[PDB]
Amino acid sequence: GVDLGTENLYFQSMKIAIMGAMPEEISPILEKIGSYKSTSYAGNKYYEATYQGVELVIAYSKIGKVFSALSAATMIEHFGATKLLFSGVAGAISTNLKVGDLIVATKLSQHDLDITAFGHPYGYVPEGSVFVEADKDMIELSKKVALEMGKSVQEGIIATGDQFVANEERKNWIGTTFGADALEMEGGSVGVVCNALNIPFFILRSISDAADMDASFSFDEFLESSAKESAEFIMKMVDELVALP
Amino acid sequence: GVDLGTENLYFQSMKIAIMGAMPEEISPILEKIGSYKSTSYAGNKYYEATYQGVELVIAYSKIGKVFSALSAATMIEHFGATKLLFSGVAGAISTNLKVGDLIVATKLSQHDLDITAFGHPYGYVPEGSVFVEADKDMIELSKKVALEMGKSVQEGIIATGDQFVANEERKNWIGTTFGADALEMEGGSVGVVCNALNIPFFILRSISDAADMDASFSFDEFLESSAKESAEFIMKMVDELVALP
Ligand SMILES: Nc1ncnc2[nH]cnc12
Ligand SMILES: Nc1ncnc2[nH]cnc12
Repeated sequence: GVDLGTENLYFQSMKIAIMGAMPEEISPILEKIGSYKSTSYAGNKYYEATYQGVELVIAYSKIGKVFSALSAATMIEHFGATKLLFSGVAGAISTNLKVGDLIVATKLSQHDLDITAFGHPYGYVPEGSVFVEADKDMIELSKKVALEMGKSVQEGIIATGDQFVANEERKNWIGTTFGADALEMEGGSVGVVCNALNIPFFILRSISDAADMDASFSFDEFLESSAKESAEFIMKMVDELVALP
Repeated sequence: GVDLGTENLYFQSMKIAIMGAMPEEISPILEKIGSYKSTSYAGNKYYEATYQGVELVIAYSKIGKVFSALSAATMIEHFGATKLLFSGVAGAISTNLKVGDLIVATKLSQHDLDITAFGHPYGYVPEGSVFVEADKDMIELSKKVALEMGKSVQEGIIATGDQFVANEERKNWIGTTFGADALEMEGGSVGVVCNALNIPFFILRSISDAADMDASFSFDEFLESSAKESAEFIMKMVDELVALP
């Protein structure tokens, strides 16, 4: 076998899944890529593109843990993704996050997963883990990108559950129990699936609201702008991942 | 093309996924089949068998909606399942169900899925549905099997969530809100995935407890016996599905 050392500039095996939960979260991705095909599968549409020597598979999952698990599994198992990036919006728990701020997940839990009647901690089931770890290399890359962009990007724990949280008491329980800086409805599900399949993943969220009584209105106001903020950063990540030595 | 009308007795395309959540729920399945191979994939083991002209793929998912979604998707997408049967234990809501009684799902909801801050009903997200319908043909088959066995088998709505419910107030809310006869932690997730992939499915549960303050103890006492009850019925279903004209 002969490899000349430049093959990756022409075509490599890497296939990057880029996912959101809602159409507003991925359309800015599809606008940057511009040209792509689409496949109807698993009740959804999966868009594919040839991008600078790698291939992209892009989709929105629909909301929640089950749909996001299905899309993540589909992108890996059926569309052959080898890395996964998630872009979307989230509710802020930490007071240092405000509308529009980006947060990269260090690790994620499922805040509504509860078999505590058997004395296990919140978020745990046998053979599982309270937290699932996002990929360290991509987190480092995100630091490089943030500086290049001149942007302030926090790193923290994101908690995932199948509820839109619009209630400070719930919000505070989640923050306290898990040390979570932000909450959302897909990240931890996606992480568990990627982890199961040995696929490194990266979860990015732009804050849309503060998970309180005003959460739904803020979410409506800032969905499009926050979604665009996340998506712009994610495309910079893709360009970086294509550039690896 | 020539088909003589008996090919299905020798080898057909049908591949039956048989799934539980826990090892205790599938081991009685693997004992009946006796001989099988195993594949390590998606952080789990998937067992495969050649059974009377069809092939079986069998696995336990681990507990909850994310893991069960991942296993269902894996069985279909990677192992090529074309029908799916789920066997396990559940908590009774209806007072007519007692420990050991079997319940076949007519349809299933996710009782903890909540974006009601946007005025949608409980259990609903856009592009989804409050209930996902189990396969009518298999439900009819289950009636045929129940009579042949001389067994009383109820049909009803099963509600799924990522909580072991050991609390009458929660139990009653779930019963009232969804009209649910029983609750558990995987069925509705599995259904959504099968539905997305156009795979007919069948969910069977044997009651292990009544989802009250005594739920965990009852569950421990009756896990093995209830799991065996479900598994015996499921193998009868398989023999029926192999027998289709
Ligand atoms: N408040 C909230 N709860 C759950 N998911 C969200 N995504 C954005 N805001 C959210
Ligand atoms: N009480 C309960 N809650 C959730 N899942 C169950 N499976 C069996 N019993 C259960």
